[PDB]
Formats: sequence, C-alpha cells, structure tokens
Amino acid sequence: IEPIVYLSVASREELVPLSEARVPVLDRGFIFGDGVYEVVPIYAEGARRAPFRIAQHLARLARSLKKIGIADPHDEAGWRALVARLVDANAAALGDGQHAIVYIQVTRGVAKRGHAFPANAVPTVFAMASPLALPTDAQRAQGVHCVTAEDDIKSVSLLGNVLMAQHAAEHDAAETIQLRDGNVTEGSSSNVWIVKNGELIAPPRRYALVEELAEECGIRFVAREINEAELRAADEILLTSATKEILPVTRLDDLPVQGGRPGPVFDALYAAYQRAKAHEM
Amino acid sequence: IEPIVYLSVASREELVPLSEARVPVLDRGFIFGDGVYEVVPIYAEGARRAPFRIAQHLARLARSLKKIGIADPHDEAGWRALVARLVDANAAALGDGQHAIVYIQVTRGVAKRGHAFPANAVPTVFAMASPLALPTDAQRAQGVHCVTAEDCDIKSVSLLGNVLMAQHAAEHDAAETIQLRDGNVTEGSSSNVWIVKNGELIAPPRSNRILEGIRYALVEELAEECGIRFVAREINEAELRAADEILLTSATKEILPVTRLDDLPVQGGRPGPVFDALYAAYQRAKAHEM
Ligand SMILES: [Ca+2]
Repeated sequence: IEPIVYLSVASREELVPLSEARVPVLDRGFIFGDGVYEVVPIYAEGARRAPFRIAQHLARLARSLKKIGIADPHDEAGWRALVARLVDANAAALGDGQHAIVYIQVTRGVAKRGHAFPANAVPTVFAMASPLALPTDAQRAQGVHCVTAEDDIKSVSLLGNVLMAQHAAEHDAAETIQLRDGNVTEGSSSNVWIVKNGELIAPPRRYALVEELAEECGIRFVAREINEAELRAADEILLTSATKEILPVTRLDDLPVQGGRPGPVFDALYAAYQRAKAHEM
Repeated sequence: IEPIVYLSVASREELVPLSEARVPVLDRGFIFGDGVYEVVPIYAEGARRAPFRIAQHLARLARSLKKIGIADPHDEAGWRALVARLVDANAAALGDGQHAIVYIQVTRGVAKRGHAFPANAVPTVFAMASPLALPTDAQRAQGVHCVTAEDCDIKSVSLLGNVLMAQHAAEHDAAETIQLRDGNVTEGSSSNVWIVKNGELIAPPRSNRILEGIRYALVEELAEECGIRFVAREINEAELRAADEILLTSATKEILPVTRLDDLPVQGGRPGPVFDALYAAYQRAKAHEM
C-alpha cells in the first residue's frame, strides 16, 4: 500500500512510510535548492528486479556531489546497498512485473540560513522507489509532439525546468525543446538530439548511454550547435531520459517533423537500448 | 531562547519551536526549488518593533507568486497579520532593542514528483523571525571587499548559483561576489551592486523598465531625496574598476560602501560622499517609519 522511503538527516537513517518522512525546515535543499539528484531505473521480470546502469548513474551522482562541494556520504557499495534495501522494502508496494524508478537526492544539510557553505552541516539524503510506466507502443508508433521556447549538473534548483514542463503541458505537448540564442539546449526533463543525413547530432557538452548506443550501431555522432532552422528541418528529432528511454519527436510546434513518422535512426537506437536492457536482465 | 516559526503544509498551520518544524520530503521546495521568498526588516526602538516598507515587500512577494503561477494564499492583510503574529511570538527570544528580519518562503506544495504543476498541491508557507545584526560602524568606516567572477528576475529558492557565488566570496575573504556576464555587471550573490561616477548613481539594467522600478524603488527614492541623478545603464568591467564609488544594498546590509575590489583599492580606499548621503537618507527613512 504506502510507499516506503529512505531518509538520512544529521547522520540518522531510516526506512519509513512516505507519510512519516519529513525534513527540518532549514535544510538547504528546501531553503536554497542546494543539492543534487540522480535516478536509477529498475526493470522487473516477474519478481526479478535489476537496476539498469547503476554504476554509471552512481558515478554521475559522485561527480555532481564533488562539483558542488558536498561530501559524498557513501562509497559505491554503500549506494548500491541503499538502493537494494529501498527496492526490497517496496516489493509489495510495486508488485510483480512492475518497473520502478529510484530517485536519490543529497543536499548540503541543515544550518542557519546564510548563502555560503555552513562550517558544520551534515548532508541530508532522501531516496524513494516509484512505479515506472514506460512510454507505450502507440506513443513510439505515433511519436510525440514537442514545442519550442526560449531557454552541467543535476541540481535540485529546478524552477526553470518546472516552468518549461508546465509550458509543454499547457500546449498539449510531451516536452518543451529550449533554444538559447538561436541554438538548441535541452528539454525540461530530457536530452534532445537530431538526425540529419544519417548523422546523430547533439548540442556541445561522462555518462553517455546514447553515444554508446550510437557507437554500437555504427552511427556517426557529432557534437555541435544546432540552430532553430536545422532543428525544424531535421530528418528526425529524438528525446532521451531514464524514464522515456528514447522517443521520436514527429510534430514540432504543430508542423510535422519530416514525414511526421518515426525514422530509422530512432528504430536502430531503440532496439540497441532494449538489447542493453536484455543484456543486464 | 529558541526561535518560534510559522509553517503551513497541506492547509494545516502551526507556530512551533524551530526544532519542531519539518516539511514533507515531497515538498516541491525541497524536490525542485519550486518557490519564492521575500524578507521584511523589523526594526526595534527598545521594546517597540516596526516593519520597514512592509507594503512594498508584500507587493513583491505577490508578484513573485504570480510570476510563477503559485496561488497566493493570502491577501495583503493576511500577510500583514502573519508577520505580526510571528514577530510577537518571538518578542522574548529576540529581546529588547534587538532588530530582526522576517523571512517568508512560499513553495508550490507537496505532490508526487513530476516537473509540471501538480493539480492538487496546496502551497507551503514557512516564516521565521531571526536576530539581525546590521553592519557595524567599523565596517561602514573601512568599507568592504568584493571580488568579481563570471555570472533572472524571479526571487526564487532555486538558489544554487547564488550559493556557489557566496562561497566563492567566502573563499577569497570577501563580503560579496560581483558577477559579470558579457563583461557587464549583473548583481551580487545576495545584494544589488551600484557604482558612482562623476556624482551620478548607476545601476545595471534589468529586463525592462517595469522590473527596474520595482527593484530600484527604495534607492531611487533615496537618491531623489538627496538630489543625486540616477540612471539604469550597463556597467562594463573597466567602468566597474574605474568607479569613484562602488555600493551594495540589501535588506540585511542596508547600504555598504565597497572600498576594495579583487584586492585593489576603490579610489582612495575610503567610503565616498554619495554613500554618506544615501546612508543618512536610509536612516531618516527608518526613523520616519519608526
Ligand atoms: Ca510491444
């Protein structure tokens, strides 16, 4: 019934029901958005559950922590055990055959409000395991609609992304593709790619699953600025994230992308994605 | 002894001791930095306490909420009342003559994690009243030291960038980091930056004149009372380093003179006449409201 979550505040840890998990009001994640997050997908085959790419996800988490000066509270083994206990404790909540997504957040901790790093704060850690519903077959068959709007760490200072996500909802679209000074940046909660003349293109920059899949398929990858015209004239437009896997974008601001049908680089990357998941299960 | 704070979560409200105030983990303030804040100075004449420019602080709070679509949980009177209950509840823990600063934070509330606005979340309100030590008579005589670094108009709690810049100042033994983007002055990590050049007061431009008037209202008022011309105009890095005076303002600092910059003196190293006048004007604004 109720989700069970993990919370560590002032070095005290507990797995508790969601309705009992609360953090002190002076936690810097709440006061300042001063924290980082990472996600790990957990794919289910009956009662067999297996994290996908947990090493690479945890390595990006350690990097985000260091980039903002926050003491990493666990080594890799400690993080994996924290994830395994959390997933175990939600076995009933989730149920057999149910994929999950694990969300991990670490903030600089609790102290008197002052912008600079406090001398003696201990990091807060929050994690939870939620049901994951992947995009449907129909969605992959039809593709998704994106809109555009004016726009290197996974921080929780996310107001910008919240606003662009709301913008996409208000426009009946799956995602807002952002443009800064005429060039593509990213989605509100996804990475954006285009295909042109058989070449996979992303904006200029490691966690790099999509590049690894492109390398596997023998698809050439270039990292360069993608301007608004090149976006609108793409052969294909793609979204990627832990929860979306890869989705084809077939409408962009009410105009069709190319023929308005998912293309072959999408197909190739999607199949290579699923083989990497089979490999791990 | 211990500060007493206001917390409203899922339509339940309380005044509780700081150490008893906790928010749900799925609050979007904690998960997404999805909220706004506003601070109100409370000045003390003995046991007498008075909020400074409460109407203007509360108008900015309301704008901040409207700007990012959070339903404002109070009209102005509701907010006024909330600030009074809170200050009154901390009278004893503050003590006589002790100035305070009220911090109000409003987030979009608690819900299942998803980026877009949740249908049923109700905004969370947190407020506290903390002792305020104004910059000393010394600090005003010596002036303060800023550094520069490489660097829009929402007062949000997505403040990681500001945190990093504040820490950069601390690491270089400086009171503030003055940010530059494209070679032009933006702002401090938690303060607004001004320069004086040939007796004219200059502030960086904002996105449009409306936002400039909201942001600069108090200093614009002080400058007018002093007969000091003010303009909102780009300050390039060389203009910043050649300034006659450099100034910081915020709710906690009031106005301060910057007399050193990246370890070099600002002119003589002495606070200057436009600072003196504005500071005096600031103090007459306080006295008047008190
Ligand atoms: Ca199928």
